[PDB]
Amino acid sequence: GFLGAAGSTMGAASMTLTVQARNLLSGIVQQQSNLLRAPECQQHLLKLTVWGIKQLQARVLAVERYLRDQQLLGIWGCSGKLICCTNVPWNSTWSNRNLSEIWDNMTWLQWDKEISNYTQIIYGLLEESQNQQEKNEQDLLAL
Amino acid sequence: LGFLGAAGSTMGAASMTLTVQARNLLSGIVQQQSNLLRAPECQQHLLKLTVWGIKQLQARVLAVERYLRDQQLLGIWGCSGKLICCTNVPWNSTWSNRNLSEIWDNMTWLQWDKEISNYTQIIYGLLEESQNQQEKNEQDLL
Amino acid sequence: LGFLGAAGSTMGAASMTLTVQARNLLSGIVQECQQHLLKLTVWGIKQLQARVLAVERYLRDQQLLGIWGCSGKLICCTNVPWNSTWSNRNLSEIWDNMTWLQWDKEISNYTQIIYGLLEESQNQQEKNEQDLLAL
Amino acid sequence: NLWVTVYYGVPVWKDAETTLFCASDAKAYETKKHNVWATHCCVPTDPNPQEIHLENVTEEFNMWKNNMVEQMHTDIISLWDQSLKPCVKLTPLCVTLQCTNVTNNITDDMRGELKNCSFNMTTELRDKKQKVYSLFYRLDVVQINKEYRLINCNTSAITQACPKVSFEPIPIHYCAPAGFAILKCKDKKFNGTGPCTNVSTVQCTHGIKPVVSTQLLLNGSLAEEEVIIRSENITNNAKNILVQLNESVQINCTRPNNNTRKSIRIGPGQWFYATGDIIGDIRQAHCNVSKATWNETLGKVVKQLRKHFGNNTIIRFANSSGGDLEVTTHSFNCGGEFFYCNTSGLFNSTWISNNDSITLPCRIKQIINMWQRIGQAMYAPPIQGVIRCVSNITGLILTRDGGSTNSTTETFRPGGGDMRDNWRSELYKYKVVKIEPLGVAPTRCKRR
Amino acid sequence: ENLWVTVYYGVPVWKDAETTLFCASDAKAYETKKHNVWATHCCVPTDPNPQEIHLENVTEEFNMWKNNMVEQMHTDIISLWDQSLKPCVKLTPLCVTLQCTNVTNNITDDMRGELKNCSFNMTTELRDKKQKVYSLFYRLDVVQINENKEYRLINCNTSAITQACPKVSFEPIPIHYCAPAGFAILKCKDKKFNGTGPCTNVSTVQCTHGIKPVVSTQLLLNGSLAEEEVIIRSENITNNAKNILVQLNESVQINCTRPNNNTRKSIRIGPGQWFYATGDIIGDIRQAHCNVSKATWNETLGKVVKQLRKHFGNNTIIRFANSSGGDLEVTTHSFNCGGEFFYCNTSGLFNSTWISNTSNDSITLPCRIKQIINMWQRIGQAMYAPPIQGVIRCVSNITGLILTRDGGSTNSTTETFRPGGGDMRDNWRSELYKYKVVKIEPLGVAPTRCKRRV
Amino acid sequence: NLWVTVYYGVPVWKDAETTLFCASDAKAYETKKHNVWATHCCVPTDPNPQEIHLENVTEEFNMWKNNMVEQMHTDIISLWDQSLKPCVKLTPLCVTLQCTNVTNNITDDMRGELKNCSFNMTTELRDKKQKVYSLFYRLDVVQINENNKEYRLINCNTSAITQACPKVSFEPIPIHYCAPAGFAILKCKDKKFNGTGPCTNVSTVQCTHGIKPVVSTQLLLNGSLAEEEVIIRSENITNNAKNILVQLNESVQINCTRPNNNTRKSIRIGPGQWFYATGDIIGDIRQAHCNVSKATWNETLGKVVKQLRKHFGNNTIIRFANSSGGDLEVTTHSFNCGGEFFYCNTSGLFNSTWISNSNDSITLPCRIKQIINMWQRIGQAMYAPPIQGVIRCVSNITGLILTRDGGSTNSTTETFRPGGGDMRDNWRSELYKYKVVKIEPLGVAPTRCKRR
Ligand SMILES: *[C@@H]1O[C@H](CO)[C@@H](O[C@@H]2O[C@H](CO)[C@@H](O)[C@H](O)[C@H]2NC(C)=O)[C@H](O)[C@H]1NC(C)=O
Ligand SMILES: *[C@@H]1O[C@H](CO)[C@@H](O[C@@H]2O[C@H](CO)[C@@H](O)[C@H](O)[C@H]2NC(C)=O)[C@H](O)[C@H]1NC(C)=O
Ligand SMILES: *[C@@H]1O[C@H](CO)[C@@H](O[C@@H]2O[C@H](CO)[C@@H](O)[C@H](O)[C@H]2NC(C)=O)[C@H](O)[C@H]1NC(C)=O
Ligand SMILES: *[C@@H]1O[C@H](CO)[C@@H](O[C@@H]2O[C@H](CO)[C@@H](O)[C@H](O)[C@H]2NC(C)=O)[C@H](O)[C@H]1NC(C)=O
Ligand SMILES: *[C@@H]1O[C@H](CO)[C@@H](O)[C@H](O)[C@H]1NC(C)=O
Ligand SMILES: *[C@@H]1O[C@H](CO)[C@@H](O)[C@H](O)[C@H]1NC(C)=O
Ligand SMILES: *[C@@H]1O[C@H](CO)[C@@H](O)[C@H](O)[C@H]1NC(C)=O
Ligand SMILES: *[C@@H]1O[C@H](CO)[C@@H](O)[C@H](O)[C@H]1NC(C)=O
Ligand SMILES: *[C@@H]1O[C@H](CO)[C@@H](O)[C@H](O)[C@H]1NC(C)=O
Ligand SMILES: *[C@@H]1O[C@H](CO)[C@@H](O)[C@H](O)[C@H]1NC(C)=O
Ligand SMILES: *[C@@H]1O[C@H](CO)[C@@H](O)[C@H](O)[C@H]1NC(C)=O
Ligand SMILES: *[C@@H]1O[C@H](CO)[C@@H](O)[C@H](O)[C@H]1NC(C)=O
Ligand SMILES: *[C@@H]1O[C@H](CO)[C@@H](O)[C@H](O)[C@H]1NC(C)=O
Ligand SMILES: *[C@@H]1O[C@H](CO)[C@@H](O)[C@H](O)[C@H]1NC(C)=O
Ligand SMILES: *[C@@H]1O[C@H](CO)[C@@H](O)[C@H](O)[C@H]1NC(C)=O
Repeated sequence: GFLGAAGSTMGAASMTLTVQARNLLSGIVQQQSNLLRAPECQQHLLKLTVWGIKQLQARVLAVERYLRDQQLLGIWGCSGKLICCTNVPWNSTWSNRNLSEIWDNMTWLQWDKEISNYTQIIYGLLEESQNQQEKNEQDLLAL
Repeated sequence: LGFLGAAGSTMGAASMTLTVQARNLLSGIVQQQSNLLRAPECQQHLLKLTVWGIKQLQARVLAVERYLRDQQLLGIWGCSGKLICCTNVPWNSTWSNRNLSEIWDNMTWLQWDKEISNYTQIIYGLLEESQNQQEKNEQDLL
Repeated sequence: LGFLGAAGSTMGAASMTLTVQARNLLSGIVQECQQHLLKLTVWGIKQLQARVLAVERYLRDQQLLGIWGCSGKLICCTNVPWNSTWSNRNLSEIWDNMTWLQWDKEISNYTQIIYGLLEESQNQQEKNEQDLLAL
Repeated sequence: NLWVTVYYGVPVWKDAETTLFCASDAKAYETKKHNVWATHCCVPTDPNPQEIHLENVTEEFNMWKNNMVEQMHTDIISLWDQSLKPCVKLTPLCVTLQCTNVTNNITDDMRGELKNCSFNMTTELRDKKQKVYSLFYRLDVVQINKEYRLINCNTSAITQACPKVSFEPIPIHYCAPAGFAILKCKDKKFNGTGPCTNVSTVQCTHGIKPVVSTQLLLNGSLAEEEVIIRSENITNNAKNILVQLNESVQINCTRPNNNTRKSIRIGPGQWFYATGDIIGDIRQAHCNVSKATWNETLGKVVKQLRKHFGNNTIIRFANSSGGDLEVTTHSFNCGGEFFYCNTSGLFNSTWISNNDSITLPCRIKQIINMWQRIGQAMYAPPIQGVIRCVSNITGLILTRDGGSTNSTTETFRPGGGDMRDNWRSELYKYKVVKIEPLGVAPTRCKRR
Repeated sequence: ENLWVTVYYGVPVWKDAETTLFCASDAKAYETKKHNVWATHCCVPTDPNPQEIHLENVTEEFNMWKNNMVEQMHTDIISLWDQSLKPCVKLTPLCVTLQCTNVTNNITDDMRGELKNCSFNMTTELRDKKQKVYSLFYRLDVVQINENKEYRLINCNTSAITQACPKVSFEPIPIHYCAPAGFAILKCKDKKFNGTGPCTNVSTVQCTHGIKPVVSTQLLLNGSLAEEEVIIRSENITNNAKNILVQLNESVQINCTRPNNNTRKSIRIGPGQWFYATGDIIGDIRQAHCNVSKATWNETLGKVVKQLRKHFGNNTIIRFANSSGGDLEVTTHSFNCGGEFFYCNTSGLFNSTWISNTSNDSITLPCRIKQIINMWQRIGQAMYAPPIQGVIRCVSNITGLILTRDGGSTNSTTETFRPGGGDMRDNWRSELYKYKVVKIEPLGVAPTRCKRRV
Repeated sequence: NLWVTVYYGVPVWKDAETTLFCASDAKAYETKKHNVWATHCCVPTDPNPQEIHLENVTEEFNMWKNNMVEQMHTDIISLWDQSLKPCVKLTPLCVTLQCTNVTNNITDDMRGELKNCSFNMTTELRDKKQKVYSLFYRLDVVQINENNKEYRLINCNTSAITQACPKVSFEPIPIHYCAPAGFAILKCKDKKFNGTGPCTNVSTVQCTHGIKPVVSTQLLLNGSLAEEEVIIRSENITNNAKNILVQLNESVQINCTRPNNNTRKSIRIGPGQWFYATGDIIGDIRQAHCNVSKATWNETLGKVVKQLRKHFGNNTIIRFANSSGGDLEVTTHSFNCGGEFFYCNTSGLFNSTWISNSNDSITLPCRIKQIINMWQRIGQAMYAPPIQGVIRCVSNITGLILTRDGGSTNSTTETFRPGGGDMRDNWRSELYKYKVVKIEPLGVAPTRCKRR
């Protein structure tokens, strides 16, 4: 189920990526499957303005988070992919543990706390790698 | 032709120039918001009472959410970034026994929607399963 | 170096900062007591309206990128040949000795022709791919 | 051997309900800056709107299940309530009034119609009182058994309309929000429902004047070809019959009195606009209709009605039945005053087969129980000068007598009063359809 | 051989975060005609079953005294009350000089002088019209002016008073809090969870269990029972100033009644503005009271004593006493029974001394009714509860109680526990202690042996 | 053979207009004394604000067509309305007032300026009335029944008087206007920028610098100073209807004081509605006045005339004169000081003629007015409650507002008069450097690559 492999190690936990990945902004399909609530529910929200503004802010925040995640995936050259290798070598500064020690004997939460300091540098390097790859693709198309 | 100019054309002919509707889905939003802001001024008249503002803003948010629902459904089926994509789900004779010449000519898209409105959810589920299997195979190939 | 860092640089040199230029479009600045913000008259809809406007502009740009046949890619080529009518200028005078603002002002009124050609070309390519994969 | 394709951008739609946003011609904004509709409908329209014809497209319409009518009705009521929301309340007026008959060069028809009332009203200072006088129409006062009170002195929240606010109808356009579209039916002789074959899509409806009237529609759009008769069930006598004319019948209404608007302070920044002395002679308000034109119009309506009842059908007309003044007489708000005209002179002919003008007397009342609501009312300020009103009749509302017997002599008398009908006589060619571009279909190709 | 970055989308990682939740409830629809404030609000259905997706080998830290949902629920309830009460009749013409006399209508000694028969010159403030009326206001709502005698309402010098719409029902139907998309609610399934610290048996749910937003003081009502053991919770139990939230493992039944058969007296103020005064009371007038089954209360207090001994040492004398002085909001047991506001004197329950060395009678609690409510202990708003016709009866379950402590200096030979509370967030915490709201962050990176092809 | 290519994220922009959101720097709670500029402006600014220089960039600015000023004016108007909306209404005040002169140790300067009014006022109970007394200044009170002793409030016949909420301060706090997502603010750093020309050395910023939304007339208080020179700006220098905004490069110290030690009464008027009335004065009565350093003002006027000569010819008789006729909002120097509203007659400053030829202070008298029709609106009038104690506001003059006279004939002698009264000018001097532009990330260009 959702977050079922939260406590499992990273190696085993990587098999449930699709379920958790899809559930992200599941509301975009669920609220429509809920028919945007019953017709009287829309009237209740519209009549009392503070509730309407509150739930509207919640929906807009959810949409913005989803778009930010998809933009981050797109700008790294991994749009529509759940797993993707990338042309960025791993630095020893970020983590110098053996591969078995990372993909086994450690959960995703522990790893996330472990490399919480270097995430922005990783994202910057991924963006640079994608941009250089795109420039090289343009050059090769010219060639 | 126009925004719905192909609505009466056959399915084969109307499948040409799908770009107009897909573009219009958001071009309408942006043009209406451009004509609403900085064109007439009178913004405080819109915000004269909260109800008009919340109604229009909720309409905009629902339009964006419907568009994102369609794009997410295309992405889940492996069809992101395309208007025409072919899939690995075979067509069941149960859903409609008509052959290609019967339906792609001498038939409009509205009649097609009325004909197979029953099996849309089933087709969506099959497409979801097929793209999940393709994604699992791609992960294994890594 | 940052946002609009190459706004005055030449077109070729400014094409390297596309990543940061694209990143800054959606993140914004707002991401603080909310009790005195729910006010409908001020700090209320107007703000949410600003957020929805930003999201709508970003979505229009991304949908145009999707339909033109260049999806999820900052730099991309296409099958529409460059018309001499839009510009008789050549590459050495374009990718050097001119900034992006000047170029955008130079070809401002052929943009909707170019977009129509791009959309038609991508639709042709999609139909051709469908036909080829059928055959 | 066929495989599913997924198409995005398919031209398909489904019937749907949504909220339409108003839009008006911006060119009349400055001239009509204080108008309610110009203020609300600030969104400018396309200066040259374009409609897309849908070749080979048959669509089904139903004007009596149209949510656009409900949306327009709710928007109109909301507009009026908002426009009267900030204006001064007239609860101070509810005091015992010392009234006497006008009897100053009045004609026979207006004897007892106007009263000259005096009373004590609050002043700028809370603790001072002033004695003032004003003229009220007989329909705006009730005797207390010389002592009079207003009609809803102690039972309704009377609110004065802001005088600067103009209630003149102006054309407005209901435009669909993005993602939706409006289908316009262009069939001639479209009887209001069923399939329509000449269909075109539009992003904005044609200009619709939000005119308010009860028995006869005003300033509408003329039908094509002959007079068109519409009804959800012509045989069911409980349903109103909306008749649309193909010829405008001109009406010249007037209020031959040279009124002066006396301005009185109620309190801080609160003004009462009373009807001062009547300058000149006092004559009844009346409306003129060309006699030959109206006779021919009734002839056309009778001829078209005969197709639904029989060739040997005798059709006669009768004046309105009993009820409140708001629904038993023709009413309209032209010039900033609310007329109430007795239409028994229009419907008094038995059409069994086959320069002069008919003068309809009209009463005027200031306290308006608008929208047939109880406990809420509006106080229309008086308008200075003689009022002259020219308006086109374009559609009647009539109800066939409930004859249990053969009723071969079909009797049609004015009814209506349901404002949804007045909005529905123009907003009938349109429906709102939601676009659903995503669709599927089979092909020979599979993914490779 | 060498290690490269690898982006994952769908990582099960979350961070604690404060977010906006949308209320949800069962789609009964017919019940209360959707006039219940918790029917119009919380109107999205909760038809799908709870997920309750267990998390194996997951240990999460909880803190019920720093839960975002408690503050969010409190603010939501206050906002909902204000919105529902806002479009109702204003009673500003009532704040006049009231001439009052005692009722003396077959009043028993318990209610001797508790009801005041007040009459005053009402006016609509629209015209020069005076209409004398009368109404039987309760004593607590009416205070002397010239210290038969002239009185005014207690809210006259504090705030204007708004009548509650009779059509609006405040019955506390159960509701569920569901997190928006992208967030998830983690619940702690450990039996005898003590409020804070790590919890091992964890599960994920999209919506919390049904919570009844019951407003009360000194005794929670219609809550959730503990799991086979009385649980005592406190942020800092050794600090006396912190309220000790006690949850029971068994319910104590209370029958609360108002035997007076009173009627309404509709008085019109304005154009559709009606004020419902209290008309004559039919028959004999007796004191409103609540009955608590004595043996059940004895056993429950004994169990609470045992669990308190587990924390304060099992040789200490634990003594219960009636609450201290203060406003009726905090010194008494208040609750909304059948639409009427009760205020019950609870000295008859917390009256016992328990020494550490080891029938059908019922305890009667006197209760005083109050029509004018200064809800939520705010200054600037007041509510008038309309009279309710007929005898009122409520049968309620006491699933918990709030206790405060008075330290016994340093010797601490005897610890005095008294009922207390009045901070309504302690009422919601008894149901929202189990749950935490977290923000899901599917993105992540990690090293592996792979090279992106180009 | 060149081919189209599409770039997303191109650094280009167009002039646009959008709603900017407020943001303040580290308000925390020290500055949040229920301040309208702190409580409602919840969003915080970056502790390290970012500025990005744009090398080889030139843009056309126009302070007189800038939409940021209009947005700021609308925002402050709406903020004022929301602040005063829930406060107590003073409709019961508009009653017949019995007033007498105040003669308790009153100096000759303030004779007849301060009146002692007693009047009937309601209580919490509608059946009772209480006779109370209060002090009102002459400008707040108008005489009625002349044909002597009875007065009404000045806004009895035009508008309903709303009280300003106590413990709600309109003190200016620095405000940073930030662009939403997808927009950017261009900052013009060109020294001696005259407001309308092209500007080099442009830089982009997420937020504007600290803007104090100060309200003043015919003088600008607590503003950003010019650099290296006094700057003269105007939409059309030769148009007599356009004001001349002058920005000083050296602030002029101004001390303004209300030496009266006022007390404040507190009277109930309704169910929890309180009305505040100027009770009595502890000490003697002396007029509110402002002090400006004489030599510093002389030097500042010299610099202003020196700069005006460049625009009006060196051989020009620059002559100053006091304000023309009009209401006190336009003719005098108004400003909020400690929550009390001043009205200072500035004719003691603009009284110098220029033909190209110590330690004293120019004591400007000032009147105090409580009932205020702010923002040139007659619909509503706020009532500013009195403030206990003695008020002193030491502020900086950082800009003048001059309106040149006609001078068509005998143009040798041109006369300047203080003017203004349009609150937009009070912020045009702060927002002249900033321009709002939307980003057009998409673009096309020719290249030599074709898709496969
Ligand atoms: C509407 O339908 C008619 C009839 O199908 C179309 O007219 C012709 O139909 C034949 C097929 O029977 C085609 O081969 C022709 O190309 C059609 N056109 C002409 C001019 O003969 C008509 O084109 C259709 N119009 C649309 C779809 O807009
Ligand atoms: C409408 O018709 C009536 C009658 O034709 C006009 O009222 C007056 O009627 C008398 C005959 O009874 C004529 O002598 C007058 O000429 C008529 N009025 C005048 C003097 O014009 C009435 O004028 C017409 N009203 C309008 C405005 O159409
Ligand atoms: C502000 O400076 C601009 C130029 O920097 C002035 O505008 C110029 O005026 C001259 C007249 O001598 C014209 O020849 C130029 O074409 C104008 N250029 C532009 C860009 O407007 C403007 O008059 C100055 N305004 C003030 C008040 O000093
Ligand atoms: C503000 O402007 C004055 C006026 O120029 C500056 O003071 C000096 O003024 C004399 C003439 O009075 C000039 O000859 C000097 O060149 C000026 N000094 C400088 C450094 O240029 C004063 O310094 C200026 N202040 C600031 C902070 O810029
Ligand atoms: C499903 O098929 C039935 C015919 O058996 C039809 O009546 C019904 O409308 C169909 N459902 C939809 C959604 O079209
Ligand atoms: C269109 O752009 C070209 C090149 O920039 C320019 O020469 C021409 O004047 C423009 N046309 C119009 C109508 O502005
Ligand atoms: C009235 O009808 C005439 C035709 O007789 C037409 O010319 C005119 O425009 C119409 N006016 C209105 C306001 O409908
Ligand atoms: C209206 O239609 C009739 C035929 O039904 C026609 O004779 C008449 O001319 C049309 N309108 C007018 C007045 O021209
Ligand atoms: C109505 O008045 C107009 C002038 O406004 C005139 O041309 C027309 O003949 C009149 N018709 C009637 C019936 O009064
Ligand atoms: C109304 O009386 C006024 C008196 O000045 C006169 O000027 C005006 O013309 C009169 N209007 C009419 C048409 O009676
Ligand atoms: C009306 O017209 C009809 C013909 O349709 C004619 O028979 C009748 O006499 C006319 N009546 C009048 C009064 O015009
Ligand atoms: C939890 O850990 C135990 C070992 O202590 C292991 O046997 C079990 O499979 C783990 N369960 C998971 C996958 O969380
Ligand atoms: C009510 O009863 C008490 C006690 O007898 C008495 O002191 C009081 O005066 C009575 N008041 C009235 C109004 O009867
Ligand atoms: C709850 O248990 C934790 C154990 O980690 C302990 O630290 C804390 O003090 C306990 N609190 C109470 C109120 O029992
Ligand atoms: C500036 O003002 C002069 C009058 O002094 C006028 O002739 C000229 O047209 C104005 N120009 C502009 C651009 O405003």
